[PDB]
Amino acid sequence: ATFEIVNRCSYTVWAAASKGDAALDAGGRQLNSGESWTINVEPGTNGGKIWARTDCYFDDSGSGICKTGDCGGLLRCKRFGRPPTTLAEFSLNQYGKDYIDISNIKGFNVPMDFSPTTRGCRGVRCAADIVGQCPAKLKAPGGGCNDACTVFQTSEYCCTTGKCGPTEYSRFFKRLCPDAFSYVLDKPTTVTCPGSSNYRVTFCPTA
Repeated sequence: ATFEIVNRCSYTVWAAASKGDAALDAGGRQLNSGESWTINVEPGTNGGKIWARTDCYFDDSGSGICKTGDCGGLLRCKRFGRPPTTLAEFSLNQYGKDYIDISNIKGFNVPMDFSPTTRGCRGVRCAADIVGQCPAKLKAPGGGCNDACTVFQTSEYCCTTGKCGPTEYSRFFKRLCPDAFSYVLDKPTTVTCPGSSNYRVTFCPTA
């Protein structure tokens, strides 16, 4: 599938794309306000994610640090990023279908729309002002809203026993973005799309 990644924020984002053990396409790219990056993701890819990184500082070698979503200090990500990160998640061509979602399980940093380019399925969006409303204990330094698992590292929030339920903190995200995962065992908000589908991920969507 083709993904057009578009930054409509007033600020630069450093887009990232990975399946956890490898880059997708070039893995990362600086997108100043108004810029776009079109990537190819191999058909059949499972566990792919796209996210924004904010306030990055890179040297000539593409090494440095980002305030949110840092992936081992690299411009071109090969691994997933440090929370808080709003996540566009996808597995492609699993038995003839694509499966997409947005997740707040690793927190929220940038508002996001994740939409198919086809009429065959719907998009999802999480663009509420989660950072401005973020409870003090979840606030990430300088920007973003951490998930409770990141902050507290207990089974209640991280769902490590394999059994967990909603919490005051998951509900915070869920009420602001009902169509995004708010904890690991949230009722799925995954959208099923045709296998031929391409996508657009928009940071700071408007219309």
